[PDB]
Amino acid sequence: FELLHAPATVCGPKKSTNLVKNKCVNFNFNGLTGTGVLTESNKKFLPFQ
Amino acid sequence: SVLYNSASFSTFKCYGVSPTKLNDLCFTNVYADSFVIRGDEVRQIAPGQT
Amino acid sequence: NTLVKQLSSNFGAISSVLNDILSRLDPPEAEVQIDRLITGRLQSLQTYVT
Repeated sequence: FELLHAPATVCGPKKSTNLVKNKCVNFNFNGLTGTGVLTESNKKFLPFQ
Repeated sequence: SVLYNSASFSTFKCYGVSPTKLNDLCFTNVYADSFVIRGDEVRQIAPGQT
Repeated sequence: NTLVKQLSSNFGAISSVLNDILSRLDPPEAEVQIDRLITGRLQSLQTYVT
Protein backbone atom coordinates (compact mmCIF):
# COMPACT_ATOMS: atom_id res chain seq x y z
CA PHE A 1 0.00 0.00 0.00
CA GLU A 2 0.87 3.69 -0.02
CA LEU A 3 -0.73 6.22 2.33
CA LEU A 4 -1.81 9.81 1.61
CA HIS A 5 -0.88 9.96 -2.06
CA ALA A 6 -4.09 10.86 -3.93
CA PRO A 7 -7.88 11.22 -3.53
CA ALA A 8 -8.09 7.67 -2.17
CA THR A 9 -10.83 5.41 -3.49
CA VAL A 10 -10.14 1.92 -2.06
CA CYS A 11 -10.68 0.99 1.59
CA GLY A 12 -12.74 -1.07 4.00
CA PRO A 13 -16.52 -1.15 4.52
CA LYS A 14 -17.22 1.50 7.15
CA LYS A 15 -20.66 3.05 6.73
CA SER A 16 -20.89 6.81 6.31
CA THR A 17 -22.97 9.11 8.50
CA ASN A 18 -25.05 12.28 8.25
CA LEU A 19 -22.97 15.44 7.97
CA VAL A 20 -23.04 18.02 10.77
CA LYS A 21 -21.23 21.34 11.14
CA ASN A 22 -20.88 24.41 13.39
CA LYS A 23 -20.37 22.23 16.49
CA CYS A 24 -17.31 20.91 18.30
CA VAL A 25 -17.37 17.36 16.92
CA ASN A 26 -14.98 14.63 15.89
CA PHE A 27 -14.41 13.80 12.24
CA ASN A 28 -13.00 11.08 10.01
CA PHE A 29 -12.30 11.92 6.35
CA ASN A 30 -10.61 9.07 4.44
CA GLY A 31 -8.68 8.00 7.52
CA LEU A 32 -7.92 11.60 8.52
CA THR A 33 -8.99 11.80 12.15
CA GLY A 34 -9.23 14.71 14.58
CA THR A 35 -11.64 16.97 16.42
CA GLY A 36 -12.82 20.51 15.86
CA VAL A 37 -15.57 22.75 14.54
CA LEU A 38 -16.50 22.53 10.86
CA THR A 39 -17.80 25.54 8.96
CA GLU A 40 -18.30 26.68 5.39
CA SER A 41 -15.17 27.87 3.59
CA ASN A 42 -14.68 30.94 1.41
CA LYS A 43 -11.52 29.50 -0.14
CA LYS A 44 -11.29 27.95 -3.60
CA PHE A 45 -9.40 24.83 -4.65
CA LEU A 46 -7.94 23.86 -7.99
CA PRO A 47 -9.95 20.88 -9.31
CA PHE A 48 -7.27 18.35 -8.41
CA GLN A 49 -6.40 19.20 -4.79
CA SER B 1 -10.46 -8.78 8.61
CA VAL B 2 -12.37 -11.64 6.98
CA LEU B 3 -9.32 -12.59 4.91
CA TYR B 4 -7.13 -12.50 8.04
CA ASN B 5 -8.65 -15.81 9.20
CA SER B 6 -10.82 -17.06 6.32
CA ALA B 7 -8.17 -19.46 4.99
CA SER B 8 -5.90 -19.69 8.08
CA PHE B 9 -2.73 -18.91 6.15
CA SER B 10 0.53 -20.34 7.47
CA THR B 11 2.36 -16.99 7.48
CA PHE B 12 0.72 -13.55 7.72
CA LYS B 13 2.75 -10.56 8.90
CA CYS B 14 2.30 -6.83 8.26
CA TYR B 15 4.91 -4.06 8.36
CA GLY B 16 3.94 -0.43 8.82
CA VAL B 17 0.35 -1.27 9.77
CA SER B 18 -1.44 -3.59 12.17
CA PRO B 19 -3.50 -6.42 10.64
CA THR B 20 -6.54 -5.59 12.78
CA LYS B 21 -6.37 -1.91 11.75
CA LEU B 22 -6.68 -2.56 8.01
CA ASN B 23 -10.46 -2.08 8.19
CA ASP B 24 -10.35 1.72 8.70
CA LEU B 25 -7.51 3.28 6.70
CA CYS B 26 -7.98 4.33 3.07
CA PHE B 27 -5.19 3.64 0.59
CA THR B 28 -4.21 4.39 -3.00
CA ASN B 29 -3.06 2.04 -5.78
CA VAL B 30 -2.82 -1.24 -3.90
CA TYR B 31 -0.25 -3.57 -5.50
CA ALA B 32 -0.08 -7.35 -5.35
CA ASP B 33 2.79 -9.67 -6.25
CA SER B 34 2.82 -13.46 -6.29
CA PHE B 35 5.35 -16.25 -6.63
CA VAL B 36 6.25 -19.72 -5.39
CA ILE B 37 9.44 -20.33 -3.39
CA ARG B 38 10.91 -23.01 -1.16
CA GLY B 39 10.26 -23.06 2.57
CA ASP B 40 13.64 -21.67 3.59
CA GLU B 41 13.45 -18.67 1.25
CA VAL B 42 10.21 -17.48 2.89
CA ARG B 43 12.11 -16.15 5.91
CA GLN B 44 14.38 -14.19 3.53
CA ILE B 45 11.58 -12.28 1.77
CA ALA B 46 11.08 -9.77 4.59
CA PRO B 47 12.40 -6.28 3.80
CA GLY B 48 15.78 -5.42 5.24
CA GLN B 49 16.99 -9.02 4.93
CA THR B 50 19.77 -10.50 2.81
CA ASN C 1 7.94 31.02 14.80
CA THR C 2 10.98 28.78 15.23
CA LEU C 3 9.30 27.02 18.16
CA VAL C 4 6.12 26.41 16.16
CA LYS C 5 8.03 25.07 13.15
CA GLN C 6 9.35 22.19 15.29
CA LEU C 7 6.06 20.28 15.08
CA SER C 8 6.77 19.32 11.45
CA SER C 9 9.84 17.14 12.08
CA ASN C 10 10.00 13.35 12.10
CA PHE C 11 12.56 13.19 14.94
CA GLY C 12 13.36 9.70 13.66
CA ALA C 13 9.76 8.49 13.81
CA ILE C 14 7.74 7.27 10.83
CA SER C 15 5.40 10.29 10.76
CA SER C 16 5.00 13.68 12.41
CA VAL C 17 1.26 13.35 13.12
CA LEU C 18 0.39 11.70 16.42
CA ASN C 19 -3.10 10.76 15.22
CA ASP C 20 -1.54 8.95 12.26
CA ILE C 21 0.58 6.83 14.59
CA LEU C 22 -2.38 6.10 16.85
CA SER C 23 -4.51 5.17 13.83
CA ARG C 24 -2.15 2.97 11.79
CA LEU C 25 -0.54 1.00 14.64
CA ASP C 26 -1.14 -0.89 17.89
CA PRO C 27 0.23 0.33 21.25
CA PRO C 28 3.01 -2.30 21.51
CA GLU C 29 4.55 -1.05 18.26
CA ALA C 30 3.53 2.61 18.67
CA GLU C 31 5.30 2.87 22.04
CA VAL C 32 8.81 3.68 20.79
CA GLN C 33 7.43 5.82 17.96
CA ILE C 34 5.61 8.05 20.43
CA ASP C 35 8.56 7.99 22.85
CA ARG C 36 11.11 9.38 20.39
CA LEU C 37 8.81 12.20 19.29
CA ILE C 38 8.08 13.10 22.92
CA THR C 39 11.80 13.30 23.68
CA GLY C 40 12.45 15.58 20.72
CA ARG C 41 9.61 17.96 21.49
CA LEU C 42 10.62 18.14 25.16
CA GLN C 43 14.19 19.08 24.22
CA SER C 44 12.97 21.82 21.89
CA LEU C 45 10.73 23.30 24.59
CA GLN C 46 13.63 23.25 27.06
CA THR C 47 15.81 25.24 24.68
CA TYR C 48 13.07 27.83 24.15
CA VAL C 49 12.54 28.32 27.88
CA THR C 50 16.27 28.75 28.46
